[PDB]
Amino acid sequence: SVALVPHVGMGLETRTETWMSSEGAWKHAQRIETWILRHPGFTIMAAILAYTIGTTHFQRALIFILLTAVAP
Amino acid sequence: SVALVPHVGMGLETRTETWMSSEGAWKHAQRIETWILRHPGFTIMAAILAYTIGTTHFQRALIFILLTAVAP
Amino acid sequence: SALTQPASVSGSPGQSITISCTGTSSDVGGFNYVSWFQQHPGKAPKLMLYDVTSRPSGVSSRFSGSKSGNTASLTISGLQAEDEADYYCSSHTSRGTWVFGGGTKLTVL
Amino acid sequence: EVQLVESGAEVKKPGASVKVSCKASGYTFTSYAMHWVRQAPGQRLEWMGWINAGNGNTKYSQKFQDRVTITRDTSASTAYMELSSLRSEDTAIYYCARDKVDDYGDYWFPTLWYFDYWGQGTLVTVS
Amino acid sequence: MRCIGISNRDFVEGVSGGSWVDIVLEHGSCVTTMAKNKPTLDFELIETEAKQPATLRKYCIEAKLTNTTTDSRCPTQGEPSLNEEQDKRFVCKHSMVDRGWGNGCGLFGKGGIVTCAMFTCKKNMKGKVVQPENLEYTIVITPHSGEEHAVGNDTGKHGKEIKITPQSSITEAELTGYGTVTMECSPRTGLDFNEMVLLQMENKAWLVHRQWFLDLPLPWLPGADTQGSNWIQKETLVTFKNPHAKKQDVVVLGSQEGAMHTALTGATEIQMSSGNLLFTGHLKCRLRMDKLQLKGMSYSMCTGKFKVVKEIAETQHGTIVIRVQYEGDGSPCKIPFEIMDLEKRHVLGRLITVNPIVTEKDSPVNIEAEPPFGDSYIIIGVEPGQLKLNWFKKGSSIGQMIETTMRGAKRMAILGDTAWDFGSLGGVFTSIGKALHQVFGAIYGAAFSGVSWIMKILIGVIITWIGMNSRSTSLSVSLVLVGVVTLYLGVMVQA
Amino acid sequence: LQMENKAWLVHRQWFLDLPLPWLPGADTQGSNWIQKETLVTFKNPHAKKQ
Amino acid sequence: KQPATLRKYCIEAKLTNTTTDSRCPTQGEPSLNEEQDKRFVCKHSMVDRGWGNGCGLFGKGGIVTCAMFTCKKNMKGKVVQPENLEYTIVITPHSGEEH
Ligand SMILES: *[C@@H]1O[C@H](CO)[C@@H](O)[C@H](O)[C@H]1NC(C)=O
Ligand SMILES: *[C@@H]1O[C@H](CO)[C@@H](O)[C@H](O)[C@H]1NC(C)=O
Repeated sequence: SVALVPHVGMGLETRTETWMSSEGAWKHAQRIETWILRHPGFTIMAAILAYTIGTTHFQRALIFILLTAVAP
Repeated sequence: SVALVPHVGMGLETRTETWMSSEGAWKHAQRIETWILRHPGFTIMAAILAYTIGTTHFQRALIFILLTAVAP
Repeated sequence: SALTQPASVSGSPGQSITISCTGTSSDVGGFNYVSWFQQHPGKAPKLMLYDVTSRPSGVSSRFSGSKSGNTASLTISGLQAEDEADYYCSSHTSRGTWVFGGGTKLTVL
Repeated sequence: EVQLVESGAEVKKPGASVKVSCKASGYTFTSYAMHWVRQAPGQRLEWMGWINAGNGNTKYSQKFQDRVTITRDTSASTAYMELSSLRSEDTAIYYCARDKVDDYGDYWFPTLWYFDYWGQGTLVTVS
Repeated sequence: MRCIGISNRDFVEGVSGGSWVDIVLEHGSCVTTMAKNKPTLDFELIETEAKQPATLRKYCIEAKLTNTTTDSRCPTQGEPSLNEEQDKRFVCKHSMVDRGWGNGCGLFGKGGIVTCAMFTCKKNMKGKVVQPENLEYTIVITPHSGEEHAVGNDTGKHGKEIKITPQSSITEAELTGYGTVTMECSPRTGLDFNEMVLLQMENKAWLVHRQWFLDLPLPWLPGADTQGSNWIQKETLVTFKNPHAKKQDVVVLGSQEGAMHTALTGATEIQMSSGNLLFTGHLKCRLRMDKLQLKGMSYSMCTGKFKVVKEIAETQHGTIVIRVQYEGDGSPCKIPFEIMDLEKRHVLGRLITVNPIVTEKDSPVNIEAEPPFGDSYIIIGVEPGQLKLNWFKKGSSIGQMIETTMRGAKRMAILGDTAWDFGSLGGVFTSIGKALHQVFGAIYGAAFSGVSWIMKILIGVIITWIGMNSRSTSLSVSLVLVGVVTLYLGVMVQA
Repeated sequence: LQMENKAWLVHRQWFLDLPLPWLPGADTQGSNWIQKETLVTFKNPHAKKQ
Repeated sequence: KQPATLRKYCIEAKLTNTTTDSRCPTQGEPSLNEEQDKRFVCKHSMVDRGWGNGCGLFGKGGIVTCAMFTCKKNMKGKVVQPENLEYTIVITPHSGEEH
């Protein structure tokens, strides 16, 4: 809804603090972390499909963390 | 916040129309296109990084669409 | 929680008199907010000493204060007949409230 | 050069709502704070008034938290002191006080030389 | 004096060329200027005010639906028609029910249905735009007089405050005792208006930019609009429920107040209650100091026997501050203050309250100075009865070079090319530096926009990995200006 | 799940993981909301007062 | 049929009785008796202190802030057991019968 597009990369950041610096800097990582701890099997399947594509280790890890970060 | 983790892929599906289908069925596909056409340089530079990281065209298009998807 | 300055002090005109206030660690012993006043009985009291030792404009450079830990003082050198007033104290706390002293009556004769 | 004057009150009844004002002159009123301290006759100076500003906030005293309300008006350049639920020991002299607000409008730290210029004080009685 | 104790203060010295210096100053920090004369001043930007705002667009937050009407018609015969579809307060949607003989129309098909309900708002959220004119900064100027109990006080009228507008001019500041300082301020290019919008909830207000404010999923309404009933994007605050193929219904969609307080992360709050008082951003100030007196020049030296009345205590940035009081005669005089090393030869470490002064009585005066990075004597008198004071200053040898480097890099991360305007006419260095920095900030600005805390770090690591495995000396340019720089901007973002 | 008049049908582990302040099924002068930090925010501008 | 509530969330709240408390930079951490009360919300941070703040020692003193968290809109999430869950099925034949 309107609670998306959270006004993050817009320039305009000064020395003053914003509305939710230190309470919005880590909500994305906490949300993904509790999502993985509630939904493991998509991360297992993301590891399997990330491994079979990507003929080097770097894009296997890259496609793994991107496929993890796309799903909420 | 609470308006994320939107209770989507959790089983419980029936023939009845849910709380938001045809309103929430396409909200990500609209806000991604709005975000692209108001922030193009990350999509060009993401196409550059996706063309760089990736040997075959399938993982180049895959890394392109995932890197486009992870940005808000 | 208040301040514990004594009831009444007196002395000969010319010597030094000391008026001390014992406070806690949240009003006197931690911060440098302690101000002094004098109150004539038919007059609103005026500010007589700033933060610990600093002085208002006007008054004649003889009202020296000190803070020796949890105790804040007001040393007056050169007593005169115009110094008969109710000497009250004040302090600002860490909570945000202002406290005050009990009250000393200074007479010269 | 800075003058604070009050409004004289004659007599009240216990249980009423006493009211006393403060006309301010010699400064711009929206940049200095206003306090209200009281003194029972021959007794201790008891702090009642709360930290005002251009917006007009409060900082609740511990003893008088849920019985007194203060108001103000910038257009008349005054501040209003209204004590309700009057008991027998509430009769005292009522003082004003000047303090300089922080330049960002929001006022938490007091001035080092707080309580500079005071009003003359108007006495109230209950019986 | 108003500068001390406030963190992230900073020093500038060097008024070379003519008699000017460029300083840039935010609302959080305050700047101390120095010279070989021209006594040390303290500049602080305290207000930013927008005088006359014009509204841009009014959004709805909490609505309600009354007069729910619906209408349906038998299948294969057109659409339903309803009188409330004409007026545009009513929100509408066409859908398909299934009908038959039990539905009393015959022909056993899939009929059409409409539904209508008027959209009444009861909570607004209006954004406002201001011109780059008719706005009024307030900068306060405090000289280091070392006056009694005037140090680090955000209260106190010890310094002058002047108000600067873009319709204004060279703006002299007649501050007493010291002469007159003039400022060629540049307030138009300060914080880049004609992009900012000044939206407003019930009692809060923020500062967002235009292209974010316009495309919101709330039902909006234009600024020049009385009788605010013709809401334009009404279908994003209702939901049409057609659960089975039976008749459908409308619902309101709650309050997005707390939903949009989630949306306003990263957007600096301003204070729109009485006046549009901003407290963020900066502005660039050219500072001309040809007409500063010193206030203590043409005074004799001192007789002796000073007395410290407040124990010294170093601040951050390693600058001590002492309050001394003069005992003696000949009261307008200088103070023989100097910091010397051990065994009394060299006078190392300078003053910040340069030319201190005893004024008008035995009133105590404040002296600020910068000791060297070890043990050093402090000498506050002439030889009958001096005041030798030991002091140990910790570290301060190589850590203030990396600390000064982190302050300069943090300034170049917060400020853009304006961070190069912190010095005085480099020529081949300063102008070239902000020229390359403004084309590189232009390229970096036309990328990374909308990219958060995390993804700058992620694609920064990607660019470092592309660098470390490349060849033909594109690796060094693929690290030193893009990789570690975007990692550093990845860490130092979202203030 | 129940709003003021509307009502839904959600499953448990989604209902238990919502960042929003909570209190158990017996209120009885509740006054003990658990994760209160999810619905207030504390502002510290300029490293001055908060 | 028999719903028993499990956990209720709050939607819209209200903060009153805001109190705060600071302390000198080297002298540890402030504390309030409102902090141990569970109906008050607190978080430690730090401000800048000096002689202008009436403190001394010129550092970064800690600070607490309180607020009485008061709810006014609830979201009762009830739950039921698999028993006393009463369905209802209509049975009807194809009696050729009017309407
Ligand atoms: C909060 O302030 C209000 C003001 O009347 C009152 O309920 C009470 O004094 C305070 N409540 C507390 C401290 O719990
Ligand atoms: C909306 O409802 C009110 C009350 O039922 C009624 O008076 C009014 O006429 C209705 N509006 C329209 C456009 O019918």
